[PDB]
Amino acid sequence: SGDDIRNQNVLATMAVANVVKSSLGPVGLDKMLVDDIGDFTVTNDGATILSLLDVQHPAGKILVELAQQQDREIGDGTTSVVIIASELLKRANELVKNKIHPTTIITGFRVALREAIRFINEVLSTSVDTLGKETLINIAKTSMSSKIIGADSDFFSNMVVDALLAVKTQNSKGEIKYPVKAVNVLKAHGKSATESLLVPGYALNCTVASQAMPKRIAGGNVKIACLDLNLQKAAGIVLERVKKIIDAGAQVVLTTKGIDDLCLKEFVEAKIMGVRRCKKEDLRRIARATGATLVSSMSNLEGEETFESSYLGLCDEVVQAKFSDDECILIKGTSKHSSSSIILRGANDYSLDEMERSLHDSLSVVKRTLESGNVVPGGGCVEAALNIYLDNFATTVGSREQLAIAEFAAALLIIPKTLAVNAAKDSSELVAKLRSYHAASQMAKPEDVKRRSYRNYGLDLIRGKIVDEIHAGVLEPTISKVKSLKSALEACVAILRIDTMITV
Amino acid sequence: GQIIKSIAAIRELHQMCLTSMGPCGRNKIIVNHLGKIIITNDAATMLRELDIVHPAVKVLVMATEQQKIDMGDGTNLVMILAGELLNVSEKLISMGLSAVEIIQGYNMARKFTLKELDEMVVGEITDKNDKNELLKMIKPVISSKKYGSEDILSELVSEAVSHVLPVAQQAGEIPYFNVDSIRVVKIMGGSLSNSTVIKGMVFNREPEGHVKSLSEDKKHKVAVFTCPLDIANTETKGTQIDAMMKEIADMGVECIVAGAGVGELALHYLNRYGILVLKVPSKFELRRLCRVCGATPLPRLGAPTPEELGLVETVKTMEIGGDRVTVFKQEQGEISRTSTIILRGATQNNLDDIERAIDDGVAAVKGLMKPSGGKLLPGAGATEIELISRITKYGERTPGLLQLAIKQFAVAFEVVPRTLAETAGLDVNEVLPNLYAAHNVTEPGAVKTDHLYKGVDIDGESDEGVKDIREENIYDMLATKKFAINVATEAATTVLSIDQIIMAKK
Amino acid sequence: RQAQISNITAAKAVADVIRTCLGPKAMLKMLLDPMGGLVLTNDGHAILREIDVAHPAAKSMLELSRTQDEEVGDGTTTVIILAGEILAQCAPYLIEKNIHPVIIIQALKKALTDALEVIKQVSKPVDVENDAAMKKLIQASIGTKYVIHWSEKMCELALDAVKTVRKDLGQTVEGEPNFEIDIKRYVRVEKIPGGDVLDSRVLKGVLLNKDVVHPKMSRHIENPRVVLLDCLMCEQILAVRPTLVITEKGVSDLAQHYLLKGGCSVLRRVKKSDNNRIARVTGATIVNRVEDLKESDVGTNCGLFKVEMIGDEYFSFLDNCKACTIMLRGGSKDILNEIDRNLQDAMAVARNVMLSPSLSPGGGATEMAVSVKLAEKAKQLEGIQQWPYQAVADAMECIPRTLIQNAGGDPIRLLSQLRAKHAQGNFTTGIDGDKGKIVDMVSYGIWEPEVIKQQSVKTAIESACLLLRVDDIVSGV
Amino acid sequence: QGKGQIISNINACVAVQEALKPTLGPLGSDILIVTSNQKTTISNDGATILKLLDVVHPAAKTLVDISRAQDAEVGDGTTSVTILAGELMKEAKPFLEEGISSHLIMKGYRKAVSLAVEKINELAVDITSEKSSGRELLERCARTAMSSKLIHNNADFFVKMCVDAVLSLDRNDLDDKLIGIKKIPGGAMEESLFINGVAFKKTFSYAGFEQQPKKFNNPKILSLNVELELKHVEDYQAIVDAEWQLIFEKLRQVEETGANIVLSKLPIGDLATQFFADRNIFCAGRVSADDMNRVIQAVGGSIQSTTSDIKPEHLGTCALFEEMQIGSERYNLFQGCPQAKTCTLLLRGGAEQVIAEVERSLHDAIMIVKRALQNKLIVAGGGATEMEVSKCLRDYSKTIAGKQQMIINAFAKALEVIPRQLCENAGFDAIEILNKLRLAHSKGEKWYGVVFETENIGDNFAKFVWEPALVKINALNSATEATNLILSVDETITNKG
Repeated sequence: SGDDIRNQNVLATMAVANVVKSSLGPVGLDKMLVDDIGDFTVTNDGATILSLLDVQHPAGKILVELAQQQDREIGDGTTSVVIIASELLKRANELVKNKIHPTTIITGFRVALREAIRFINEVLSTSVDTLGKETLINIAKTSMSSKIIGADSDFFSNMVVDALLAVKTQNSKGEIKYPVKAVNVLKAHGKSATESLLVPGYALNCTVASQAMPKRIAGGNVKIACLDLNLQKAAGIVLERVKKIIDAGAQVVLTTKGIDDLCLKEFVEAKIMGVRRCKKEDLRRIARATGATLVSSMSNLEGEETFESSYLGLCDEVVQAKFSDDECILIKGTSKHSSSSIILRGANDYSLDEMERSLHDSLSVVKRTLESGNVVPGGGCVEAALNIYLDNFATTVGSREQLAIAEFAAALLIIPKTLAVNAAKDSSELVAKLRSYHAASQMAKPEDVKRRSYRNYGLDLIRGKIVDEIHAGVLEPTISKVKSLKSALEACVAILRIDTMITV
Repeated sequence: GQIIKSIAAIRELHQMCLTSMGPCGRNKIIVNHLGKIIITNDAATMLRELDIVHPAVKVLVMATEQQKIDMGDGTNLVMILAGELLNVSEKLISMGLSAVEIIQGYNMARKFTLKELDEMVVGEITDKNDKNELLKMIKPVISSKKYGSEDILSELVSEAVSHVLPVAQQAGEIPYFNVDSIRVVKIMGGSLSNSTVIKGMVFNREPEGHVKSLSEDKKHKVAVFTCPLDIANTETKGTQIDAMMKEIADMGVECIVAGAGVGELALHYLNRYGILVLKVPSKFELRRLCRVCGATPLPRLGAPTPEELGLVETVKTMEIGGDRVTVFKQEQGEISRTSTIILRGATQNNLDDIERAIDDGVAAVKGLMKPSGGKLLPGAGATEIELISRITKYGERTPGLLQLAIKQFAVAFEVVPRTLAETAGLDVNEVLPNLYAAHNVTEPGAVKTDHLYKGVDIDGESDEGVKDIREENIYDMLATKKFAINVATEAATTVLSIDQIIMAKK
Repeated sequence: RQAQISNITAAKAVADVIRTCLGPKAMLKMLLDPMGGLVLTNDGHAILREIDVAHPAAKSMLELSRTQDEEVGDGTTTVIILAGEILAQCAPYLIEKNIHPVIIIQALKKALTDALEVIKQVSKPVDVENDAAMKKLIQASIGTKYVIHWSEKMCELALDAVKTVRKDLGQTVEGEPNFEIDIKRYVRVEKIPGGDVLDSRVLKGVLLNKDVVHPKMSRHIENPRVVLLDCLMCEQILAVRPTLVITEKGVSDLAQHYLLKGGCSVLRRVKKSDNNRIARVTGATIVNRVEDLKESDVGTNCGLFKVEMIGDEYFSFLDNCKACTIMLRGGSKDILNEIDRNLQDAMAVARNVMLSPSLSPGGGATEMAVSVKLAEKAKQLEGIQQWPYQAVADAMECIPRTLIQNAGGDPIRLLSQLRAKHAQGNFTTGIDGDKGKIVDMVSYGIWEPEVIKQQSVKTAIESACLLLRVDDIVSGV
Repeated sequence: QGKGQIISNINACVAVQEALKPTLGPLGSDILIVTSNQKTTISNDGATILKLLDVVHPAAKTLVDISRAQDAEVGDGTTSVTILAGELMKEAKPFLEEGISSHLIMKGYRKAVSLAVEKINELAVDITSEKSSGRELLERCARTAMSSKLIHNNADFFVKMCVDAVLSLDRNDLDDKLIGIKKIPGGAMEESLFINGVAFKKTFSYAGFEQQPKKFNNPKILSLNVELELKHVEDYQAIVDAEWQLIFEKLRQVEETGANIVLSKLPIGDLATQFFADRNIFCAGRVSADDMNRVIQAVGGSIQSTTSDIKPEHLGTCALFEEMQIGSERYNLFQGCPQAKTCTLLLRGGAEQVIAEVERSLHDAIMIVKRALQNKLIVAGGGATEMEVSKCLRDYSKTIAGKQQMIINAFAKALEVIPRQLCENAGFDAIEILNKLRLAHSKGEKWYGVVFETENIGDNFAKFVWEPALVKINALNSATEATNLILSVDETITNKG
């Protein structure tokens, strides 16, 4: 008990930090995990690093257990909990030796959270400033610089974003979120990489079953009937199903299991657009895009037909435009579709499989950045701007918590400090300059007196400079950083409340 | 492997000097076995105090003695070049290159290095003995001892040097400037701005006589006696005191020095009549008085033969820092052959260490004498980095296994620009690659312009890369470099040749 | 940094074990088991098999050798030696120069790209459609096997094997797969007991060792209709116009005579899994009971049906016109297995040349050429990467060094002579094994499939990053 | 070896700080020092404390040497050198472990001391008559030095003597030897006797009373060194008279000089008073050469060991010489001597250590007035100057970017070790005083500092708590050099044997 258990508690949590310290950052160093079986694994995944970490000292079971809740509860934030907390505890022991009662230390850290949450809530940004300016282009460039298309990512990333800019959906009662499986993109050998075209609408993976049938029907307002059962001879009846298409009034017909020679020609004579053999998953999205409902079998109390005005969808304009070895069906708009399409041009499908690798990641990451509404200026901006603001907060209380306000604030530099150490760049130069760039942002900028007095400058780990992370495009969720700090002090208080350990 | 064990030994003294050399260098605490705390950057003082264990160290230490006695600079250049020349040899040893083949390589490089040093000459001190020409060299010499104090020490030395370098013209065969030409004394108390220079001798002992000053005439004549002053004793046994001065003054003497004791009445009467009395415990300092006051010591007693009197301009007792001293000096005439450096400083270690630095600055001027000593080299590793590039060129020109040795030979000259960086606190992962590019350029011409002047930035002026040596007038002495290369090359050859250490019959 | 050092010391030991396992004059290694066993094998795989290692970094050196062997049939010790020195030559750059691992890793990636450029420059083209030269190429390239006296067909058997498996596509629409080959799966080799090595032959299709029920039977049908059945019934068979009746179980005299009366052959002891292989090369429907036979029992895609006996066993030829079956013949199954040990090794040799129609200058000329070409690039590269870039050049000199050391020559002087020969002379100057002399690869051919050198360098730099990127070794369960 | 040699060197200097940290302040603590002579001294005088530490660690020898220089060069502030110098090294521990080099640290400390000296120059207020009368300039300062002491009730007694003690000196020549203190046991504090000049306690160790009139309105003081006391069968006496007649005529040779007061460094007995009683010459032997040289500086005489070579040039005369029974013992006094620039105080009190508390309480008050006349520029006391430099150096770190920003910030943090130890040694709430002082200083008041009367901060100019400018400047410059000496050591090489 006493200063002995307090010193032992800190050494335990610093040893835990020695494991995650080197893992912070996209360019960090990995740790090798070794079991008694004889297997080994090497990863920078913070959740895996902590999950397999064997902690014998009982204090670390608290720190790790929190991070276990952090991953299971949020899904990210596992590295910041250990690094942030270990610095809070390292500096707290100095307050103990300076005759600061553990209760006062805890009280002030909680007051700092009440102040810090307000600061973070004020200095954050919303899901805006992403159109017409390279906020999602540089975010996409970040994901795309690791791809073979990297050299041409300026041309490809324009489509990644511009397509995603139009697929805003309401999801669950107006979440305002983008569809993950969307923007039907075609890997094609057509032309050079930089000439890939962005399509203003959706392309169902198919063409007009017969080149003789008309390809654009009802330019203003068109109804689409999606059928599964074939029109093929099993023949006047399966042909008559076209006469039911005529009487029921389907202008674009999506027949999945194929169309008879008489049905194909009957569509021509009927001036109706016929389509054969579409992808089932796209047809289900067509059911949600235009509304054309795939009829797997014709029953409806002995009904056999497209079911006039029932199973038909609604679309604005359906066009098949020839783009030089690309003849597919385009969907303009409608009441609710939220769909689009991209043409990929390049060397060949094996090279366009890099676009499969690129868009799988790039569409996922850009969507994740737009998944969160409120976003955080990354790169130590949320840590360093707190460093500056919390220094001025020292004047609000100014009694006994003033010492803890400082040590809490200074502990927030462990993140921009560790980001630099793990990046090989000069840690003392980068951190100090980060403070000075955020220092002046609190002086005249909030007075609306600014020539170039603008914050959101953060640590660039690649070019080795401090850059405006808005124009550079490094963002992190506000739910993550706010929950990160909330979690961090939860363990900091928990460890600082341990003043006795009895072994029975 | 005896050569492997020797490498381990030199790693100890390499670590000593690796962090020592440079204006940004780190001091060493040296505890004398007689109870003295010695804190200095001088590695020669270090090795004098360092007990030597491994016989291979005896080679390196005696090498630095060759440098320090024969040249007043180059101490760390020997230890630093030697340390790395043997460090890089570990790679050659491990690659299988035999000891005799490594030896042959370094000797082949000895020729290549000396010829290139002659081509690295930027400027030349034209031997004007002008304060400005002296400062061009005195400043970089005072540098590496006290960083930023060059302003105080440069004005002290360059003015003191003008006292012991008299007006000389058409003089290349007449040697000047003995090492004992400049004396440095220690007065506890004051600071750097309290230091000054006296144009003559200053006795650290307080005034022993009761007379403060002589007459006002120029070239006050002075006597030095060897025999003890007392009532005239006959030539044999004997089993007048003041009459000595009645004889001395006949020629114009206002000051009477006695190299021996003083009789009864003269102790009162010599001082009673306003004549300075002196007895000097240092007998070499009596030879200094022969040089400062011009006084010829009389071998006999009470018989100041006219030829046994000298001419000294002014002798007074002066107060330095509150502790009294006695000054036997010259004044715009009979020009003094010795000038005294008055160091006032409160810390006895900094006070003594400042003297250790000024002692070396005095020694540097001894190398600024006529023996082909005016040649200037580009400082801050501009010599070292350019040698690296020119040595690697000789590697391309050299067939055989000697190519492997030359390659590792150039690597060794990186220890000097590296040391300048590690002590200064700029990232060696950034400064060194910037040095390479700064000196390695494709010149539209055979004369590199502004690219032989690229330096190493030891200042706090934050800049990516390095500075130009002409900004501070940083030049190195060619003779110091050329002699150092010869010492270190042969010294490392010696260590590389030690195959077995055998104890003699006992 | 202490943890990263321990990773370096691991690979140095792994290399010191494998270092002298390279060469036709390779020194033997003694494997001491705790039970008193002693094996002097020169197989570096066997050496790596038994080496009991401590640092998991050495376990990744074992996984590295597994990766190389699974993809490219050669490259075992080339990768272990190359990769280890790539790490080792970086050791003073980590410890003394205080270079952060990220800087070192980035430098190795740039050296990988530049190294692939040199590998292309030193390549020699070879025409894979010149079968006569491919025979001379593969036969020399498989050098030092047990079937030297039978190497004529032991080579040609592999050439006719890869002749067909070539995954042939070329166009700007999808791309050129570059004749991707799967010797493990796509190729189904049927080793035939009986005969001699030179009697071995290559077929097209699937071949079964299931024997015939009656000695008098329809021997050859050019366009059969195959009924795949497991089990009135004999009459039911003929309803679907069959010519061949294949039974899973044993067969009695009644099935022999009733089906022969209608001109149909009888085959027994063919499992549904062989009936599926029949469907792969012909397309008959697998049926259990004869009462369940339907009109879908067809014998399409059947080019030749043959019932010849070899080795006390009648064989059923399912011949058709990324799949092939070789009719390998051997006096015993151990001779047939000896064929695999030498033949499939040639299949890898051919897979490498079919993968890329290019050869590499051997005798270590490839490596010394890289060591020269990287040096010219290094002095022209600006940045801190001037230091680690030179590490690969010093590492590439180990492979030619081990060729000298195991040759008994002067390991220092002969390397310096190689440097001058590649500097001013041709990139084709290598090391002779028997004479121990510096010889041009024009005279002493030893031309090696380039893809071996390409994958060796790629996997070496890849594993070097895996070893450098580890900052600590942490316990956890 | 290496960077860890600095870690060890800092740890050593911290040990020195921890021993010296309780000594800051007139309310501070004492250290009991047992010397090798078994001479035990309990003192809060940092000059005495540092003299007797007997530090052996090579790094601490440097630290102590720097502080002993503060005494010879300035004379006050030796405690502030050790505390300030040590904390500037203690605050460097986190910088060394983060990889900050010795040049980077030392270059920053040189940058800070330059920034600070200039702000000290701005704070300097020239107090000659500036808002102060000549009498209260010294009086109010000495009254402050003595407030809230055991002599508090006698403050008027001691200040009346103290202020005029220094004012009685030569205002052009200040020197500690001109104010001497005698430890006179017996009597109350207010019974202490101030001597206009020099007095000594008559160490004459023999009898001889009722002879030799001992008081002189115009004495002629003569200083000797030698002893002039003496200590056929009838012929045995001759050897005694042979020596007696010799020294007896030498006793007459003193009479031939004409001395009324005869001094000796050696014991003088009754056998010597044989003649001196016959000719009526007061004689006191075993007298310190300090008081004898003060006679030389009081009446202007000369010390002659023997009796024969003495001429009138050896004699001097004072305005009053009197032997007094005051002090339960006979004491001899010189007052108003023509040449005297000196004065002495005979301290009387309940005990020798009670006197010691009055003695050192006075010794400090003497220095307070001493430098009131020496120094024209004054700076704020109570740590207000340390907060002044703290605020200004904090502002420089706001406008300076680079590695200097963090290093300068450490300098400012260490400047608060002075007000910190002033708070802790006075029993105040250090957390409260440091915070209230920092904020109030940042509101613009440059004179707020530690108030010892009531735990609070306030104007030390109004409290007349003044410190010399050169005390602050030379100490700060010395501390920076000390940190340059310790932080610059990379290796310790010891020649053992």
